[PDB]
Amino acid sequence: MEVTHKQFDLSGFLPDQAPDTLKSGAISRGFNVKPTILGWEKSGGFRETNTAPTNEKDFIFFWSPAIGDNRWFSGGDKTVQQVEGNVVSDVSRTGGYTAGSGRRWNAVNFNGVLLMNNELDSPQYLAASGKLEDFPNLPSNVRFRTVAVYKNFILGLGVNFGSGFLDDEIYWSHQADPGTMPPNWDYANAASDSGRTPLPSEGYCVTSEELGSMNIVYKSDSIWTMQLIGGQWIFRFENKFPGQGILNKKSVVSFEGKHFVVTQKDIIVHDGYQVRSVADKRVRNFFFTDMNSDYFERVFVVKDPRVAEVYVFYPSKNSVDGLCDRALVWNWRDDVWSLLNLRPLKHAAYGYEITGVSITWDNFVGGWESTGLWQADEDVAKYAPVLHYSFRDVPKLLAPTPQALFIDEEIEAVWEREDIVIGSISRDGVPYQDYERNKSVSSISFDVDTTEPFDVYIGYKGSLEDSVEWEFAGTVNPMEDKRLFCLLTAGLFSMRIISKAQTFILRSYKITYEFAGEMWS
Amino acid sequence: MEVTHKQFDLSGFLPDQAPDTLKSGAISRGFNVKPTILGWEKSGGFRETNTAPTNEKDFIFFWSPAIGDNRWFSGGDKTVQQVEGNVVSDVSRTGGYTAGSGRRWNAVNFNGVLLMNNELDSPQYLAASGKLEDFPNLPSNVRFRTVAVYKNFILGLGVNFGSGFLDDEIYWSHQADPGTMPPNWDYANAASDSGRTPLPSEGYCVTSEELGSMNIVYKSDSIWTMQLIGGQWIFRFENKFPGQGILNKKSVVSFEGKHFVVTQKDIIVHDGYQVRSVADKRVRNFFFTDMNSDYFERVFVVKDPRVAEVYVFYPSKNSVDGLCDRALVWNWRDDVWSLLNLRPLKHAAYGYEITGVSITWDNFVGGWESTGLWQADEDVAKYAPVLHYSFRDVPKLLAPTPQALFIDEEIEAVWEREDIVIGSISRDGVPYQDYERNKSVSSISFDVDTTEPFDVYIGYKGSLEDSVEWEFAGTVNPMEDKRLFCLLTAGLFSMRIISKAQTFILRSYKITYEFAGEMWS
Amino acid sequence: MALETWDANSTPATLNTAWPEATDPLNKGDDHIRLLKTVVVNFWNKVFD
Amino acid sequence: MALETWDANSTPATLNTAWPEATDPLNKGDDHIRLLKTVVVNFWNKVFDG
Amino acid sequence: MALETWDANSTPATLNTAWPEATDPLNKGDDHIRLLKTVVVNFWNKVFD
Amino acid sequence: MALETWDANSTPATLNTAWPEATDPLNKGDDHIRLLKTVVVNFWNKVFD
Amino acid sequence: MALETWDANSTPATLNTAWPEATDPLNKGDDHIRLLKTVVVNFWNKVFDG
Repeated sequence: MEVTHKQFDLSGFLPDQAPDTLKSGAISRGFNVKPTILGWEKSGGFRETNTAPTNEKDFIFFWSPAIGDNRWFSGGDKTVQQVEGNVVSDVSRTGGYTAGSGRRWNAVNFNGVLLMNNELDSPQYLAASGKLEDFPNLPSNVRFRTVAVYKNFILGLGVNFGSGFLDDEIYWSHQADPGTMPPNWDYANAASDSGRTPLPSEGYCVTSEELGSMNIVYKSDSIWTMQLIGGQWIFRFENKFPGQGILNKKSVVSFEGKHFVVTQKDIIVHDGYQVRSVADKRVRNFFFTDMNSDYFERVFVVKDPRVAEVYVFYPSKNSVDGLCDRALVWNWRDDVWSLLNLRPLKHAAYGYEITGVSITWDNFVGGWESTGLWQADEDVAKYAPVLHYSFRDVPKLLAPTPQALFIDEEIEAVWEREDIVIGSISRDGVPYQDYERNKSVSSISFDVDTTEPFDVYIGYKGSLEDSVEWEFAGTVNPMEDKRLFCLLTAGLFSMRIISKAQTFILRSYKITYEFAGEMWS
Repeated sequence: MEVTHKQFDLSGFLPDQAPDTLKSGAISRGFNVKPTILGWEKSGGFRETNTAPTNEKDFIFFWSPAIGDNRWFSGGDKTVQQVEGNVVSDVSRTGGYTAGSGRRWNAVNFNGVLLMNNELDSPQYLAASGKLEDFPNLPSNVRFRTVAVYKNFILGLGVNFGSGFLDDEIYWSHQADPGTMPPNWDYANAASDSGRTPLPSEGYCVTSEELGSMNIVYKSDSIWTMQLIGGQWIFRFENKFPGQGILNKKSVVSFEGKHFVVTQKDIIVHDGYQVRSVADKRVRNFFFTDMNSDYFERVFVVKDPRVAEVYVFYPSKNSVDGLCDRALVWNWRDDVWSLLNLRPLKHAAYGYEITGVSITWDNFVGGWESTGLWQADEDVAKYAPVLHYSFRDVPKLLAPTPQALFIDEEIEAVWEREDIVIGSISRDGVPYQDYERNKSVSSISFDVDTTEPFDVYIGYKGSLEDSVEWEFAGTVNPMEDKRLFCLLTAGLFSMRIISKAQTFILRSYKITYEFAGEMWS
Repeated sequence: MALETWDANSTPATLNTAWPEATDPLNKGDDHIRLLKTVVVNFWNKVFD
Repeated sequence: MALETWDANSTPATLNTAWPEATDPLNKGDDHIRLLKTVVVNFWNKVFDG
Repeated sequence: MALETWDANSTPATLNTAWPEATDPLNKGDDHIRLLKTVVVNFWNKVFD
Repeated sequence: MALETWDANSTPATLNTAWPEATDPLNKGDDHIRLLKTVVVNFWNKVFD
Repeated sequence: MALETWDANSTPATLNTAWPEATDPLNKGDDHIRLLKTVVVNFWNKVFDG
């Protein structure tokens, strides 16, 4: 008899459930593939942009007061540079920042001004002059672990007063007027309490950066809200959702009036009204079992502007330099999870890209074998930004491309499912697993859309307690044929597909099998 | 014919329903196993930490003003000590507290200050000096059974005025400024009524400690709310949910904007809007039938930070010293109940753990047979805290570990189901129990993920009125074989599995049987 | 995670790259080395003979 | 990451003989064992039956 | 000892399976790992370019 | 809870450890002792004969 | 808990002869009967058919 498992049911990467029972359209391992309504297709590659800071990088921010004013900031270690057009210029303080910065650079736009805090030196602002200068009317010693803004007040978290660090926050400023830095810090006179507040909890007040309209403050171990009420007490405080913290200062983002947060114990989306634990039976265990944790500060969260996706970059155990080698991609239009296995990466951000000189039949320098797309890339989507990636061993910043060639080199994809459902079929037409008889497999038939060839591996295990053992089934070239023949008997079966090609879309597949007795061990 | 009962349906420990009818994936007895989406797996063991107070313990609290300031408090009898790093220092009042304390120590953070009440001596606060000192501006004789905080007012419950105890509460304080102890108790002048309030009910106002935003006050036999309205009358009072009390001063905790409370008659979760009786047809009867009750004050409730669970430690009938020998674990991500059978325990709390010296190939002192995990434990989850447990006969505090070896010694697990469903099968494919015919059992086949061996016991009873009688079926080693053969005829059957191994995951099992006449007695 | 089920003639087929997991026990360390040794010897015997 | 820089598709050529030195931390030992597994499998599939 | 005598020119022939042993000291774990690395490299070199 | 169904040849198999429950009646006390006596005698007769 | 300290897996070695004294409270008698049951079963399974 035959069993037909069809993809495009939008189940996706489910590494937390038992492989034996995950539904067709679900896989247990693999990378560089993402689930769509078409099947299990392959993700694109990377091109290069003109931006190049030639410093240590480690952090990139975008500044653009108006259209065409494409200014790129690259905050490295001990040096902060500005990249505009084809020139790179220094914008750092006269006293270069202390060593170790670049692991801790944060930036924010305060009604048109840019502020950067390294936590290892005094907070800075970019002055009209064009050089980052230290803070205007605040005493020098005080330090904030992070710098945020709520309307007209610039907030600071984890404050050191010259005596030590208290893990509490200051409502710094006295209502700076738009376009101007704040008047003064004086928690005693004009703004009355312009700070000094406990926010008691077991945690340390990591990032209070995001605002839903009312700033939400995230402490490790708890969530709190903030509202502007004015008077003797400027702000109000409540404890909302105790027990849900935040992992890192870079693990928060907003979309469609909601927030995606990577808590130390979970990944959740919330709107102040309530919470929802996304990732609970899919990916929760895997993320915390494959993260190193020596580095937990190296994770960050980015939002793709062109397509609805959330990227969670994180280090793996296999990482030796502590950078980031993998990513968990979440699609919020339709809840699916993906995994990407990519080269070591420092940081990523999105911003507008300048155009390029028109390519003409006369000026092109390559044979038909050279890379490119008919549209010069900048022209594509001149309406929206494009992610830029700093890659450590690459001289220039990169951007995604539909073409899958990386710079020129090839990207491999792996598609693996463990313990496929082979057994009887319900009267409703759905198959279910049979754990009590051995099975014998004759052929595997593929329904794909790609034309280029791929490899197929077949795994077999005697029973649940055993481990999988792999056999090389062969190579499948869809245009010539779409079937593969192998004779095996075992308790359970698993299949792995490895491809290095520009296009690979998988729609479905079926297996022909027979029952072969009973299972013993 | 064959009947296949599959686990991982998330039913869990259901000791209140009739065993004959509880569904597959449900058990009636057993301990040290918890239900997951993978099956019925085995819980881990305990390691040791560096913290050791060497006093009577009986109470542990965590204090940490900033990151790295890991301060552990151990409030024993007649002596209160502070454990920091590798040193233990005394912080007690000049007059050591009276005997019997340690059964009644409560602590709370009031905008950055720590307050402890033993009820047997005057309330204390930890002074700037570093010694717990008695209360600052309150008359000496007055005593509160418990000490709580609501914003800027420190509340007291069950107040004695020098004449006797009234079981009523005082809005002590006159709005202490953050970081400062309260100005004065004067229910007559500046704060007007700074207390003296009846809260009439049949009960005694146990703990009003928790706040949902508006403090909730729990009296035995009733629930009441509190709100700050100001003016001549500082606070407002309403009776919400009469008839639902609280068992103990240590039986409340908050999570995700809700409260888990162990009432004297039920276990419930509430949000002020309404109530929900969790535990009603599962575990309600068992908890109150297996608690001793001579000791009802010895129970407490703890929340696990790493994973979503609520622990309800309580004494059993078999306890001879009155300590706590068992626990009811509740998972709120997916409603299941578990039971843990563990050594006598005094108290438990969670807090950050300091690091340790790096282990190197040169410095390690043991053979491959020694205990440990590849990651030194502190490094694991440096992002979150870890439960610490005081165990009475153990010199040092302990922490959970994935490894299952306790200190070195082994932990046993028992998996028991009574009156398995053996009978006809519905056209929908679900089995149902048959109470009118005898049955004959031939074999039992297991689907497990563990590789180590286990014991299996088979029980048989003639009919419902009889008791179970146990037979030793044999030992099952999954790698060699997964089947077991025994020939028995009886009215009803039950099975028990006992394992002492690091890993044990049970996915499903099936039974082969035949009908053997009719049931008589 | 603990170990690939294995015997004297296991070969490179029975190797799970991800198996020596981060939180996995030290006591299983000896076994992992030995699985690797057996695998290498058999592969050499197969293709150099 | 004081080990041979390694990646998912690396050949045994990448492996270095002396890097797991004695003073090295035990924690990165798993990284060395798994590095060894990945390389052996890759070499095998490429030449033996590939 | 339970550590094979080895030199930088060791072939896959040198290893004896069963050598990392349950009783063996952990201090020799790195050495055993390093032997495996020398053995593997030489064959990829002898048989492949 | 009251008592394991029992007779002269019950043996240690018919013992429910949890059966003498806390709120259970005193009048059932005599029976529980006797179940234990019968069980011990039969076990001794079985294994010392 | 003025009885032999006992636990779920204890052998009969643990039991003490004189502890249930006359002055002792009737309430802890159940604890003594159940202690006796647990021990007998354990000894039996360990040696008789174990």
